[PDB]
Amino acid sequence: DLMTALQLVMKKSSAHDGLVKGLREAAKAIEKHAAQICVLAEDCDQPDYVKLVKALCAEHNVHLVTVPSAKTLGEWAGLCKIDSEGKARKVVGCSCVVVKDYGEDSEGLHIVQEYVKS
RNA sequence: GGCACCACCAGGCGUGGAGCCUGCGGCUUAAUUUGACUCAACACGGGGAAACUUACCAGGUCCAGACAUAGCAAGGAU
Ligand SMILES: [K+]
Ligand SMILES: [K+]
Ligand SMILES: [Mg+2]
Ligand SMILES: [Mg+2]
Ligand SMILES: [Mg+2]
Ligand SMILES: [Mg+2]
Repeated sequence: DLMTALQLVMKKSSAHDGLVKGLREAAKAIEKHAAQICVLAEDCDQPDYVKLVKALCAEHNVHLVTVPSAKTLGEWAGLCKIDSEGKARKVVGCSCVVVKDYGEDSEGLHIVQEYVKS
């Protein structure tokens, strides 16, 4: 009902557009004062990656959600083809999905917004 | 046996001779793009081309290769 189940709000955000995926863009999505959430994937090897993104998110004030399995981070962020119902997706691995603008369908967003508050 | 000035007769104006214009052949050319050769090809392609036309020659670009499949890929395909 929270955290993991809140991939749906980001489904709606991807539908309505607003997922600024990837670090190169993540940063830009931040400094452009348009970042709202910043799911991350601890699977990333390069420590400077996580240090730098946390530094940028600390510079502004938006949010940081951690989630494991960067492959699943690619899955949630649309970094894949829907394929069949079983979804044999050749998934691309993501490590930052800035929800610039954010899906405006609300719902779980409010609940994750609570987790966002804390 | 007929018919017809795209035949002749009686003629008129001509062309064929000259200069030039233009089309065709040939030659030359990097290419001198090419179709058409008795009437029924040859100022014909409505073709009087500076560029475009343009099909030719010498070069330079670009993809305006949908779609399907498989890969590469947000630590970036492009
Ligand atoms: K004459
Ligand atoms: K003629
Ligand atoms: Mg006569
Ligand atoms: Mg003459
Ligand atoms: Mg020309
Ligand atoms: Mg030319």
